[PDB]
Amino acid sequence: IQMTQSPSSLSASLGERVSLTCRASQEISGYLSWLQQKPDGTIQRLIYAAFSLDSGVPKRFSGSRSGSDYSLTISSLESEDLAHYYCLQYASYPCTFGGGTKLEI
Amino acid sequence: PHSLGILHASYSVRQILKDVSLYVESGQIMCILGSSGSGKTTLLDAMSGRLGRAGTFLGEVYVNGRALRREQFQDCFSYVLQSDTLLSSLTVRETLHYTALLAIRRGNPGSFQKKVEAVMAELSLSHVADRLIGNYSLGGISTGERRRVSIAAQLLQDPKVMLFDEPTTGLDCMTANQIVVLLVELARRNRIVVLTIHQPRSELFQLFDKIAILSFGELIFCGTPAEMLDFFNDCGYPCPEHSNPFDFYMDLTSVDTQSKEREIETSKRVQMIESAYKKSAICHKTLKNIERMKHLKTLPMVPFKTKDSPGVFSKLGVLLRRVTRNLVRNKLAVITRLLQNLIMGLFLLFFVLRVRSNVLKGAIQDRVGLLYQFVGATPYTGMLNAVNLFPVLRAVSDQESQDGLYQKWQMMLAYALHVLPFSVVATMIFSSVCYWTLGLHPEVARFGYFSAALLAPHLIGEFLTLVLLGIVQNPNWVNSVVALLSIAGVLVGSGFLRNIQEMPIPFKIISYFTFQKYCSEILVVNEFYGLNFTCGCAFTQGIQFIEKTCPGATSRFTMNFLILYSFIPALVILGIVVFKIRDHLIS
Amino acid sequence: VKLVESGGGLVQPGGSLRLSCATSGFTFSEFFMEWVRQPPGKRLEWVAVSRNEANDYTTDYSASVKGRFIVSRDTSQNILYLQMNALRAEDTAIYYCARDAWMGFDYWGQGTTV
Amino acid sequence: DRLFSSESDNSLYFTYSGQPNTLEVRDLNYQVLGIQNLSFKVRSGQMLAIIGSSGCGRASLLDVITGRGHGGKIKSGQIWINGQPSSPQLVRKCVAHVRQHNQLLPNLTVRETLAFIAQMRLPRTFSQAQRDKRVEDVIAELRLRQCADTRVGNMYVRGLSGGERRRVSIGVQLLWNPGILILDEPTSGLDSFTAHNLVKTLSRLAKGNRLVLISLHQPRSDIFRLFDLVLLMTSGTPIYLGAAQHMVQYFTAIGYPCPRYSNPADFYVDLTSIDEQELATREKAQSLAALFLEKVMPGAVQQFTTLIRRQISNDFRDLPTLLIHGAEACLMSMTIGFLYFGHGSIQLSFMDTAALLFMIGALIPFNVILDVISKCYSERAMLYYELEDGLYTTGPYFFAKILGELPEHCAYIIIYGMPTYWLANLRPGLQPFLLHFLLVWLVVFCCRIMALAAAALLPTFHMASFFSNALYNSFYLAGGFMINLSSLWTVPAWISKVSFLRWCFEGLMKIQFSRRTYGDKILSVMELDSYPLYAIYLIVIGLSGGFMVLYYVSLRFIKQKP
Repeated sequence: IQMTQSPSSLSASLGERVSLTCRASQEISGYLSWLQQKPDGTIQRLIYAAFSLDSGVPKRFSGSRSGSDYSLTISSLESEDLAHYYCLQYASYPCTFGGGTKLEI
Repeated sequence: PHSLGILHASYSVRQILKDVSLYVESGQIMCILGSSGSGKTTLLDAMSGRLGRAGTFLGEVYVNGRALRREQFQDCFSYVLQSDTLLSSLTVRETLHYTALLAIRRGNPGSFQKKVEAVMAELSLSHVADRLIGNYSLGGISTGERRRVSIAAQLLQDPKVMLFDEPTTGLDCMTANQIVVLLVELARRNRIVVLTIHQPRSELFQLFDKIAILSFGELIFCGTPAEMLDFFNDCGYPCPEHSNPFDFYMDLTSVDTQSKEREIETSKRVQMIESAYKKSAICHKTLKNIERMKHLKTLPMVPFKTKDSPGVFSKLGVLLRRVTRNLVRNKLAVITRLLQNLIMGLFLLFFVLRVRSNVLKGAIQDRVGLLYQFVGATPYTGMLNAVNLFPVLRAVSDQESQDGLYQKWQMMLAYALHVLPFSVVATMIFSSVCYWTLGLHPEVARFGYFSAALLAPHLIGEFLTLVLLGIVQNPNWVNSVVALLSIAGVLVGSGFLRNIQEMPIPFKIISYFTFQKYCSEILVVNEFYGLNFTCGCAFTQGIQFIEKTCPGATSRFTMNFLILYSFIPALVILGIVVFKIRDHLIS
Repeated sequence: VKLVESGGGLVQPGGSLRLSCATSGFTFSEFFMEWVRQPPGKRLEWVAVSRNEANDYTTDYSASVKGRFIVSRDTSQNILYLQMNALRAEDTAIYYCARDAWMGFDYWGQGTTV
Repeated sequence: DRLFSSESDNSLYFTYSGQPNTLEVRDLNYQVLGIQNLSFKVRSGQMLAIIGSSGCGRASLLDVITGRGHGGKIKSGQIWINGQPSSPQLVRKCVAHVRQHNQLLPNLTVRETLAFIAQMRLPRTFSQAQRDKRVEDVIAELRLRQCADTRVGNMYVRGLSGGERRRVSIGVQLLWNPGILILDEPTSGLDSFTAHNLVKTLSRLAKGNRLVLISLHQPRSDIFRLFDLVLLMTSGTPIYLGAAQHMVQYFTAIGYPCPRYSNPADFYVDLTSIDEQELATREKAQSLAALFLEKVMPGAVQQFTTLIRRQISNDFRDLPTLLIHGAEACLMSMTIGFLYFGHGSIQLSFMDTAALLFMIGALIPFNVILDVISKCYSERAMLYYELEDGLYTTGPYFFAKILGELPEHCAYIIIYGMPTYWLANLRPGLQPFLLHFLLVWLVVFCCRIMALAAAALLPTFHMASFFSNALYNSFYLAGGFMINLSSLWTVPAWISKVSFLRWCFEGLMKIQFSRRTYGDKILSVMELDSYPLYAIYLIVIGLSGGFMVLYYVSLRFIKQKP
C-alpha cells in the first residue's frame, strides 16, 4: 500500500487553517496515523486511527475522512508548528509511510 | 478408429474461451481440470452444441476428418448432466424402455427389450432392473446406481462421443472411483469420453490417457500424464513426493484473487507456463495430428445417433403413459389429488354443517359464504397440486429436451391429459360427499351443474399455475402469485361482496376477464332459483336476490357455462407458448 | 515512556555496528520493539521488529535487510540491540526506535546518525 | 509451500493468558459410525486435525466431544477437560465451537457485530475502552483490518469474501478469549489459497497457547502438510494418532508404504475404507486399529438493549425487504380503496361496507403470516446457535424481538391504513378514524404474535406455515360475516370467541354503524351488539397476551433446531 501525501510543501501564516491530504492505494478502514518530526529530530505521534488524539496533544489538531482521502486539519497555527508530517497505515503488512509534508510558517 | 478434433475454439458472448485446441481418439478418455472461472462447462456446452445460441462460437470441430457444422453437434455428441433428474416412482427397466421408445422407433417391443437388457448388462444394472428408483436416503437405489441409470439412458441412443459434466461431484470417494473406472471401461470399449472433474483423487492420475487444464478459457496443458510430469519438471516445478500431483498442478496454474500483487504474480506464472507449453512439442504434435486427420480421407463416416425421433403423437402418447405410471405408483400423490377438495369440504362442513332455508338470519349469508369459499378454494387446491407434482416433471422435461427426445409443450400437454381425469374424479367425489350433506337445493340436475361449475375453476387454476411454473422457476413465488390472483379474482369478479352493478368502470372491465364472475353467476342461478325464503327479511324469494346480484344471469346461464369451459383451451395454448419461450430463455 | 537511541558513528562499508535503544517508563516484556530508519532525502522506512514475550522474542526483518541485520533485546536491562552487518553501502539513515507498529507508531525516540 | 502468499505477518496480537488447557478422552465408545475405543490427549499449543470419517451420522465427532449430538447419547467412556469431567457448564465456559454454517447478519459491518458480540460476552466490569481494545485485538489477530468497515453480507449481497466471513465467525467465537477452540470444516467451500491462509491462521492461533481442533473430511496436500497433530478415523475407529509428517513413516514401518505421487491422507483413507467384501475390509481396519493400540454479567437489561439495537440496525438497513413490504401494503391499500370507492354518485350500501370492513380485517393476515414466518425461519438457526453458546437465556430476547419488530409493524400499519379510510369514504371524523387505526394495529399485532408462536412451536417451515394457514382459516370461517356467527353449535362458537378476526369485524361494525345509520337497530338485527367497544379492545389485548405467553413458553421449552 503506497501512501501519497499532498502537498509536498506548504507555507502559511500564524492563525491560518492548514489541511494536509493523504491518500491510500487500498482500503485501510480508518487505520491511519499522523507523525510530527520536529526539526530537532524527535518525532511524536499526534493523531492515531485518523480520528482520535494522543495524550498531551493540543485540541487544534483534528482528523477527517472524505471517501478515500484522509485530511489532517490544523486550526490556529502557532510558531511550534514548523515540522514535518508523515501519514502512515498499519492495517496491512508491511506498515508503509507517506511522502511527507514540510510545514513552514 | 474415431477421432475428435477441436481447433482454435473461442466463445466470446466476455471471451470465455481463448484458442482451445484438443484432440481425442477412440479408446482414450480425456479429463479436464480448472478453477471456478476456468470455463470448462462452457467448453462442454459448445462441444455438445447447446449454449451456442447465446453467444457466437468460433473454431472448427473435426470428427473423423469431416467438419461438423453448428447443427450437427446434438446429433453426434452426447451430454450427461450433473443434476440427475429421474422419476422416483419408476423402475430402471421401465425408464430405459420409455427412453428407447422416445429415442428409437423400430417396431415390436422385443428389439427394445433386447436393447435395454444389453445396455443394462453393459453397465451391470441387472440386479436393480426391477427396483424403484426412489431416494437414496429413503430406501431406493444409491447415487452411483442413479448415475449408472443416467449413463444407460444416454447410451441407449448408441453414441460414440460422450461428454460428462462433473460426474464425480456430490458422491463419496468409493462411488466416484467406481464411476471413474466405469467411464474408463466405456472409453476403452471403442468410444470417446471427455469428462470434467472438480478435484480428483490421487489414484485417478494414472487412469486417464489425456489430462487438460483450463484457466480463464486458456489451454494451459493437454497431453499424457507421463508427458505432463515431464513438461512440469522441465518447466522448473518438480512435483514433490506425496503431494497429489492433481492438486499441485491445479494450484500451480491458478489465480489467487486475494490481493493486488498475488493476483499479478499468479497471472504472470500462468502466462509463463502457457508460453512454455505453446513452444513445446506436445502442442505441435497435436496440431500435426489434427492436420493429418483433416486431410487423410481414410477414416470411416461420422458416427451419428441410431435413429431420429418418432412422430409427435407417438411421443405424446409415450409421455402420457409415462406420467400416468409415475402418478399411479405414488400413493401420496394420488391421495392428495383425490382428497384435497374432500378435506376442504369437510373443513367447511365442520363450520356450516347446514343451511337454515326457513329462517332469514343467515340463510343467504351461509349460501354466499359457501359459494365464495368454494370459488376461492378450488383454484387454490389446483395450484397446490400443480406446485407439488409438476416441478419434478418440469425438471425432467428440461433435462431430456436438450437431447432431442421430445419438446416441453408435449410434456405439458401430457400432464394436462393425465391430470384431467384425476381432477374430475376428485371434484365428483367431493361434490357427492358435500353437496348432499349441506342440503343445498337437493336435486340431480342442480347436483350435476354444481359439480361442473366447481370442476371447471379447478382445472382453470391448475392450468394457470402450470403456465406460471413454466414461466417462473421458483415454486414458492408461483404459489404466492397464484394465491394473490385467486384472491383478487374471487374478490372483484364475484358479485357476492361488491355488487358489480355499482363497482367502478376499470374493475367492471377487469371482472369480465375473470372466471370467478361466471362461476358466481352460475352458482347463484343454480342455487337461488327454485327455493323460497321466510323470515318467520329484505327479500322473500330467491329470484329477487338473483336480480339483485346478477340480473341477466338466468338467461345467460348456458353462455356462462360455455365461457367457463372455453377458458380451459386458451390456458393450454398460452402454456404451450410459454414453454416454447422457456425452451429458448434458458439455453 | 522514554526512548533513547545510541551507537551512531563513522563506519566503513562492509563493517559492523550495534545500536542501543534504552527503554524506560513501561514494561519491556509486553510491548513490541521496532526499528525505523530515515534516509537523508527519502521517507520513513521500517527496518525490523522484535516481538514481545508472547511470541518467544521472535524477530522479523524487511525485504531489504533480511539476512544482514540482527535485532535482539536484553530483558535484564530493558535495552534493545540492533546488530548491523555489511552497512554503509546504502543503509545510512537516522534510525529511530519505535514501540508499537500495529497499534500506531507512538512514543518515538531521538534517532542517531549511522 | 512456495506457491502461496508469503508476505504476511507472523506476529501474535491476541494470545491466551492463563493456565494451559487440556483435553483427554479415554476409551470413548459412541452408539448410533460406531466409534470404538477412541482415546487421545492434546494440550495447549497443538493443532489436532481429525481426518477421515470424522462423523457418526448427523453429528460429527467434535459435537460428541463437546457433549452435543442429534443422534444417540448413550456413552461408554470418559471425557476430561482441564482435569475435570465433562459437563455442559464446563464446555460452555471453556470450550468454543465454530460451526460449519455461519450465523452473521448481512446488514451489519464487521466492527459492529464484533462490538455487539463483545458487549454480550464480556462482563459488566469491563469499561467501553477495554471492549474496544479487545475488538481491535481480535481484528488485528485475524488480519481483518482492511475489511473492518465493509459489510459481512451473505449471498445475493455484496458483503465480503468467504474466507473473510469465516474469519469474522472465528473472531466472534474468539472474542471472550477461549482456552479451547473447535471448528467443524473451516475450509469448506473456500478457494485453495484461501483454505491455505485459513489453515495458517488457525495454526498461528493454536501457537498462542491455545488448543485448536479441526475436522476435515478430504484435506488437500498443502493443508495436510501444515498439520501439527493428525487423527485418522475410519468408520469410527482410530487408525493413527500423532504427527502428520510421521504418518508415512509409521505406515511404512507397519508394512504399508505410500506410493510416489499420491496424497498420504487420501491413500490411507481409501486403503481401509469400508466397502462378502464388507467383512473382508472390516478386519483390515480392525487389524490396524489393534496394531496402533499395542504400540502406544452483564445482565438482562444490557443484553436486551444490545439485542434490540442489533435488530434495529439490521432491519433499518435492509432496503429491498422494506421496499417489497411497502409495495405490497400500498398495492393492497389501493386495491381495497378503488374496489370499494365510495366517492361519486352511487354511495356504498350496508352490505358493501360490511364486506369492505371484513376484507380490511381478514386480508392482511395472509401476508403478515408469510412475512413473519419467513423472517423467523431465516434466523432460527442463528438464534439456536446463540442460545446454545450461552449469551442470553431467551428471557430478554422475547422483548427484544417484540420491540424490534414493533416499529416496522407500526409503519406497515400506517401504510396499510392511510389510503384506505379516505378512499372508501367511511365515517368522517378523527375519533372513529383513530379507533379504526388502533383496532387494526392491535389485530395485526395479535396475528404477528400468533405467527411468531407458530414459527417457534414447529421446527419445519412447511409444517409451521400449514399450521398457521389452518389457524387463519379457522379464524376466518369463525368470523361474523361468513357463517352469520349464529349457526355455530359448540366448537365454532368457542372458536369465534377466541377469533381476533371476528372481534375486529365486530369492532369495525360498532365503530362505523353506531348512531350513523341512514341507530343501534342495524346491530340489533345482527349479532354484533353483545359486547361494547372497550370490551372488544380488552379481549383483543388478552388474546395478544395469551399468544405472547405461548410464544415465550415455546421459546423457553422447545428447542429451535434448524
